[PDB]
Amino acid sequence: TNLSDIIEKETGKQLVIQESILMLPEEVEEVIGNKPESDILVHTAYDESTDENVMLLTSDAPEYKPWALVIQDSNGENKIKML
Amino acid sequence: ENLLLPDLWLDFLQLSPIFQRKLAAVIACVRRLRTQATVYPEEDMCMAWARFCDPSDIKVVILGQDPYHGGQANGLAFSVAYGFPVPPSLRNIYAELHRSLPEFSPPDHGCLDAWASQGVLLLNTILTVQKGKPGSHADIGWAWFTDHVISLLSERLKACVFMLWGAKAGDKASLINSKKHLVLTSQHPSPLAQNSTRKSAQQKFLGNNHFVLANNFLREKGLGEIDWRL
Repeated sequence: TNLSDIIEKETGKQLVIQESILMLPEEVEEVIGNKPESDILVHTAYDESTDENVMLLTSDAPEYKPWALVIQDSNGENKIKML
Repeated sequence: ENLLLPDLWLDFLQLSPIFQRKLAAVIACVRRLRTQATVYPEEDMCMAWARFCDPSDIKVVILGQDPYHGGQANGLAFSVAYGFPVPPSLRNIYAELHRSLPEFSPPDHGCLDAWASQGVLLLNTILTVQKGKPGSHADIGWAWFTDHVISLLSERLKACVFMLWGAKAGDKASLINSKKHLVLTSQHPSPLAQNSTRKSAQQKFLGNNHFVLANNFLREKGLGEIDWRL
């Protein structure tokens, strides 16, 4: 399942992944409130129509197993959804 | 056999025949992989980070992970090629710059060439990626080479700033001489980290003062400071 497809699957918006940032379980847990079992790729796209950052958290390559979805407000606030 | 590096970089790295064989091997590995899929960036661009100044004139080292995987990579860390949107982390880098430098105004592009020519090394630890596959080339041999560049930069430069953003970049602090050099750390500029709790292992990126602290160190060390404006 393409990473692009997941975002549109989950949100209905057609966004291109602009970056995929690797993070360790501890720094992710600081944000999410849940600790991933290993490293996490933070696939993120800006939605300019809403001025929000859309973040798909996935396991590292080559699996890219979906873990969580975060949408960040124009005001800095996070909407978190475990996948 | 082309090692892709500029002569200045070859002269700087003093690569032994052994290390030359190592570099050629990864380069060769990637040529193999390209016959099988699209790989970013182009081979004549994968070493673009080295073509902007004399390596002995490097003043600031900024580590990325691997290149952008959607066609936007230009052979520098964080920068994107002309016409692509400024990515989230870079947008956040521009915010910290705007917050800390009265004379910086975020540009509408993601070309970091003006930094690079001043001796800011924008170095991804992994220099290639397969289209649409972040991390795909993580274990092909790039890490020995960029670890080696990091180590030689530390060894050979009298004084240099290293900006290590996030825990993964932080692992490279073991290669760097913290006595000679200023090692600057914080969370990654990724939008995610912004909502991390108050008591985090690392400080927020927005507020790290990294770009001002770099120029303070450079100034005290009697070196040219970076004009961060783009």
